[PDB]
Amino acid sequence: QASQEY
Amino acid sequence: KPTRTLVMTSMPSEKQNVVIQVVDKLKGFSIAPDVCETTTHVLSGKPLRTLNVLLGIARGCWVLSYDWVLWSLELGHWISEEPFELSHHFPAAPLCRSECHLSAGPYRGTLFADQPAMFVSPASSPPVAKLCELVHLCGGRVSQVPRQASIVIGPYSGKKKATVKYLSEKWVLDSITQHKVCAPENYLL
Repeated sequence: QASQEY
Repeated sequence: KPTRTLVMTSMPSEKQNVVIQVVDKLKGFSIAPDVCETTTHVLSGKPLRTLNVLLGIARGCWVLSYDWVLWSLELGHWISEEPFELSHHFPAAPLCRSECHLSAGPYRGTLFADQPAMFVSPASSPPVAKLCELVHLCGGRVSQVPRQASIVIGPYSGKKKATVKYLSEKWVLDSITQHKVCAPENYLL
């Protein structure tokens, strides 16, 4: 799973 | 035992394997799961504004393309970072890195040095402690309670006060990324 984009 | 860490962010697993292998061959870094006080280099697989990119800018790290690792492996040594900076996506990255490198003593940004104290909602996204860290590292002042602040960042269920700006977390992040204090009007809650 990916690190959240902000 | 290297005193600096490198962090991967938005990195597909097969690229992480390569970075890990390259660091095993060229040495010079430990790999850390997330940006911390020892971090000098942040490697992004896709130029997404992740928390690690943000923290990377706030600390004045190299925020680099994955290709830096590929070239370094080919030449058998860690090469100059400048050509691989992700400045198009994150204009503040090379700016904060330049200033960090000039610093005598621990580096601290000044982007927020003329802002009043800010209270960060405990319900914020990105999470409160990290968002406070970002505000502090970029030269801002962090309040522990809402009465202390003229600026309140994120979800807030207290009674609103007339001379306080209630802004989304994005105000902080867009400011950091551009190295401009963004206009509050566009970020009002």
